[PDB]
Amino acid sequence: SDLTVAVVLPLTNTSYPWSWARVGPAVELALARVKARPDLLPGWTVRMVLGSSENAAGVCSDTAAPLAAVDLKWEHSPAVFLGPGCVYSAAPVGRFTAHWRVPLLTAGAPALGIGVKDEYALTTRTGPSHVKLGDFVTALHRRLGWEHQALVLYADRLGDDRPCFFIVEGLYMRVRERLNITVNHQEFVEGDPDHYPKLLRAVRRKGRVIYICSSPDAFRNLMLLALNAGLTGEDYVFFHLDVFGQSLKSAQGLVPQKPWERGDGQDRSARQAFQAAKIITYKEPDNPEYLEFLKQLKLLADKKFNFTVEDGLKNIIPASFHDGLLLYVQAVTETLAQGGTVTDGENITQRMWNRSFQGVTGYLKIDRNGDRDTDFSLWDMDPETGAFRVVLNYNGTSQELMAVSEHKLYWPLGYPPPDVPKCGFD
Amino acid sequence: SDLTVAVVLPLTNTSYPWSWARVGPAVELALARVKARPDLLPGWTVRMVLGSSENAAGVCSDTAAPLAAVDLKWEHSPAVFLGPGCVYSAAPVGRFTAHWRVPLLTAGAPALGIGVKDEYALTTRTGPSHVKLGDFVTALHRRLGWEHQALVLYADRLGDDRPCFFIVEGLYMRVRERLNITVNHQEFVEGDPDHYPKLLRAVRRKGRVIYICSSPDAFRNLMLLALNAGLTGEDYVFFHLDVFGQSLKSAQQKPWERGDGQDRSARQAFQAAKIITYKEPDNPEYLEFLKQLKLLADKKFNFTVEDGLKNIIPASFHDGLLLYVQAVTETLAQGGTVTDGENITQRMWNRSFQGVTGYLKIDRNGDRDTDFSLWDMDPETGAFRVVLNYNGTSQELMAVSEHKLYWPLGYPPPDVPKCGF
Amino acid sequence: CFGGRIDRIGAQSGLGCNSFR
Ligand SMILES: *[C@@H]1O[C@H](CO)[C@@H](O[C@@H]2O[C@H](CO)[C@@H](O)[C@H](O)[C@H]2NC(C)=O)[C@H](O)[C@H]1NC(C)=O
Ligand SMILES: *[C@@H]1O[C@H](CO)[C@@H](O[C@@H]2O[C@H](CO)[C@@H](O)[C@H](O)[C@H]2NC(C)=O)[C@H](O)[C@H]1NC(C)=O
Ligand SMILES: *[C@@H]1O[C@H](CO)[C@@H](O[C@@H]2O[C@H](CO)[C@@H](O)[C@H](O)[C@H]2NC(C)=O)[C@H](O)[C@H]1NC(C)=O
Ligand SMILES: *[C@@H]1O[C@H](CO)[C@@H](O[C@@H]2O[C@H](CO)[C@@H](O)[C@H](O)[C@H]2NC(C)=O)[C@H](O)[C@H]1NC(C)=O
Ligand SMILES: [Cl-]
Ligand SMILES: [Cl-]
Repeated sequence: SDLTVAVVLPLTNTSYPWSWARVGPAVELALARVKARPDLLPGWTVRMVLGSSENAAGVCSDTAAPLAAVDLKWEHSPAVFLGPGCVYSAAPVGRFTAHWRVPLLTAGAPALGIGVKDEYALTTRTGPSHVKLGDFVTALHRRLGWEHQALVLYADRLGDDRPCFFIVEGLYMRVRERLNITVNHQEFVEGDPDHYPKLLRAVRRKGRVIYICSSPDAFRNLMLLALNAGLTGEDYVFFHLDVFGQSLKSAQGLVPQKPWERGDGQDRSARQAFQAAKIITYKEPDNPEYLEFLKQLKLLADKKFNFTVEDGLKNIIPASFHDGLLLYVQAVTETLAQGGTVTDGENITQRMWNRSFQGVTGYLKIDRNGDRDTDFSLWDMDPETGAFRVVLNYNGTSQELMAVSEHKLYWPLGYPPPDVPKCGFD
Repeated sequence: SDLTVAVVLPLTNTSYPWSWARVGPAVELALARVKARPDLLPGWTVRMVLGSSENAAGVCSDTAAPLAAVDLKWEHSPAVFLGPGCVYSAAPVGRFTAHWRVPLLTAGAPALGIGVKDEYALTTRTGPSHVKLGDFVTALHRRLGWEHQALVLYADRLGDDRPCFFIVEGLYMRVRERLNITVNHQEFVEGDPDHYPKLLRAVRRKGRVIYICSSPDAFRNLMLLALNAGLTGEDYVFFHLDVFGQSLKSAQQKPWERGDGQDRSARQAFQAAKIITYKEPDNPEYLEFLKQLKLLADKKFNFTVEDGLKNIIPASFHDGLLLYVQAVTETLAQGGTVTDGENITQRMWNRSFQGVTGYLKIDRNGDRDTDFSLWDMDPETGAFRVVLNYNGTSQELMAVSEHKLYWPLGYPPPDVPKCGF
Repeated sequence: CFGGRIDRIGAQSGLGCNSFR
């Protein structure tokens, strides 16, 4: 009769790209698009039960999430779970659901561990994944001939979801899986200054192609200190792994972005070093269905969720939730058409894997492994105006790097400096 | 009337020191001893429910353990949880129970993580603990004046509960907390021969006082290759982190003997070797407990409890259960009920107790102070035998049978080279 | 530490980050 969907996400905290305030309306938009498609779920109406993944402190936890999952399972006997998004919240839930033999859908849980389907069976990831970032990195290195060394620095506390650790974790494992290049890693604490004279030394000694995963303010300071040391485009290059583009402001209409813009006087010195700086983020969908989706998303969140959805890359998470739920519904429908019941997880999942689909985000392809291919844009500054703008794009499925608006990667010497120093490391 | 005790341990697999085959009988012995003391739980009767922490594969899992925990919560509304002992099994359970506001008792879960106050509130550890190994190391390091550096090697088989990683973690963080010296660390894979030339190089480059946490066979091979390379008690020293004494055999010591004509070199090598294990309780009550344990397991639990250092875990489970039972009793004497987690737990913390294991002290943090024995070779016979003893609570070291630790150059080798590494 | 696929109730932090595979 009616297909029950279990949701385990932040129902009250609205700071996460996957909070109910942002996903709820997106899901409503999805259930609505369902009732309007008679070719989807013949003789089935989708119901929805809600559970919070956040604890008393209001942060997503690895205790409330699975606990809420267990409770929704008993009281409602759902066919599918939605979320959670936090890595540590999702991990136990996906683990429970696989035992339960129930499919899990989420645009969060980007951690490498989730990729192991033997443990995370029936977990389909319809949003970004950090392993995929490794694909992009492999791509960049190939295009620019780097078959030796790279240095990754990452910052992160201990009492949080450790987002920058998982990002680097994905890059590290996938890149080494594909290029054999020696990758050096160094973790630091943003707040503690002791690490700064330590980091420079490490940058100066362990790499030339440098990837930094930190807060926008930390990447700034590092680029400033890099200048003083005499490290510039000449020999060094600095990638800021800013996936959700926190360093840039969105919906500028049509505007050259000032990543470092802070107005403290160091702006000229900043821009000098910000020449060796390139910013890696997720790619914003181009298709018109996306823009129209955001308008509906904004209005509906403001109208019934009491929240104001701002503009930004974080919006692809709720867009990916919307798409994922639709992608699941097509599959259930297909399963029914060939005489399979709705509780046939194993089948519904395989109908979803290794498949392409047209959702609000545009072209999305779930791989053989169960994870949506991720597209990334590489920003760079205009040699003449210095304002950062997308100069490169990477297809997740096609795995190809194609230029944008006739731009070419900036190189002081004209060519990329080698992942090897001029003479030797000693 | 009814004090329900929820049990989450391996009910079918008997390879773990905390298996129900080994722990069940010991717990049954504890409940029985309870029934015989009128001074414990006036007017209350302890009941016990069982849930398996192991998955379909038969191994203790991060999924089955917590799931079983919830079943026992809804079906029985327990006052206390017993187990699990596996780290990745106990972590989520201890977390659920902390949320539920229910005390949890275990003799396993030695990981540093479980020691965190706010995260694992109401979790009392009555068995060994890995941070405590750091204490001993700190004490041992101070004693012989190693004021600078130490190298830690560790290997953990990928499909398991990473036993040796947690061990080294505890040592690493505690030593750094107390001595603030330089502790270099290196992980390797046992079966992988590519790592050996790297381990040796690693020893030579970054370590003099070395602690290895591996299988007995792995520790054997490394000592062979160590001497073969011209490394001996002269400037280097090798400690084997063998907590449950797998390389040895209790109750009645040839850890270097394998019978492959490699025992000549072995002994020469095992000259720089010293073995760290848990201290075997030598009090009479312990001995009498083992025999009763053996019989009860064989007769009602269908299993043969071999002698060994692993037996302290079920003995600790036994004492912990008695320790809790008194605290509840004590809570009841002053008006509290059995579901007063905080009250009962706090009565158990920072308290000394007399159990089959003997003197057990629960610290201010909720963990049993752990005693450790340092085995050493005989300059005469060459057989390893306890030469040192560390009192967990006293934190002081005492020699045994007036023995002396072997040092080829008279005084223990410096934890630093002549001109620097 | 990146032996990844250690999510296993990973909260278990620490430091120990060296090896070689
Ligand atoms: C909503 O979630 C955020 C995290 O996304 C919480 O902010 C964190 O709060 C913790 C303590 O709970 C602090 O130690 C962190 O520094 C905070 N992080 C950030 C990004 O500021 C926030 O407290 C939650 N809001 C509520 C009250 O539910
Ligand atoms: C990324 O590359 C893939 C090519 O594999 C594109 O997918 C194809 O798109 C065309 C036109 O939309 C379709 O006719 C094919 O069905 C797709 N092929 C596959 C393998 O699914 C994808 O659209 C590209 N993404 C973008 C928009 O750049
Ligand atoms: C009982 O537990 C042991 C572990 O203590 C299991 O042996 C392990 O099995 C896993 C897979 O299940 C292997 O990958 C490990 O190599 C094994 N470890 C050891 C020590 O050999 C054993 O399978 C369990 N027994 C059963 C079948 O219930
Ligand atoms: C380890 O040292 C501690 C010292 O604190 C011993 O504890 C004392 O034991 C004696 C006799 O058993 C008691 O009179 C004291 O009350 C204990 N002191 C404290 C603070 O509890 C402990 O017994 C020693 N363990 C062994 C057997 O070596
Ligand atoms: Cl979440
Ligand atoms: Cl267990």
